[PDB]
Amino acid sequence: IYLPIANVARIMKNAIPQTGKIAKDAKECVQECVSEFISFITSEASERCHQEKRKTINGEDILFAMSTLGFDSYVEPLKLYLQKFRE
Amino acid sequence: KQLHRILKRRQAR
Amino acid sequence: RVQELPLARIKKIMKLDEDVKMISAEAPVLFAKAAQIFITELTLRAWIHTEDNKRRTLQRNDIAMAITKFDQFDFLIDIVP
Repeated sequence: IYLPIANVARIMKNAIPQTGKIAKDAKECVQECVSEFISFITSEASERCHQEKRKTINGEDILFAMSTLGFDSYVEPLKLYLQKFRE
Repeated sequence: KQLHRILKRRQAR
Repeated sequence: RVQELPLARIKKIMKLDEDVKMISAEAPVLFAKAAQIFITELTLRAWIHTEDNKRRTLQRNDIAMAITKFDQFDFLIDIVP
């Protein structure tokens, strides 16, 4: 249900100054938030697919849901990541 | 931009 | 590396959705990179409150303050007590 805490903590630590510290419950909080982020975006994409009578959540559905919900800035880096992923 | 999806997530329950 | 995040766990979260039937191969891949972007931005915004309180330890209340202040985090409002 949650991404591994070690991975979440590593991303968090990379974001802040090298001398900063992160409390255990702050890492757990972000763990919860990023599952909610996935669920929130997925809900937008899934209702759209249901309205269009489509059975598969595609990558375009996820990207479009992100654009609709205020995460349009993610679209370009995600496309580059996925394209280098499948290259 | 998020309000209606937030609501709908509450509504689905 | 972002590729290290487990796709099976991302797919499991996605499958909790009541209207999800089938998921494309690329959807969890996109969410892995999105998770990195989201964690980084949320952490940086919470860290504003850490430093504003003259602290060097990021605390859960710093994340809650960032959630309440920023529109991109509106969807997290029910996580805040």
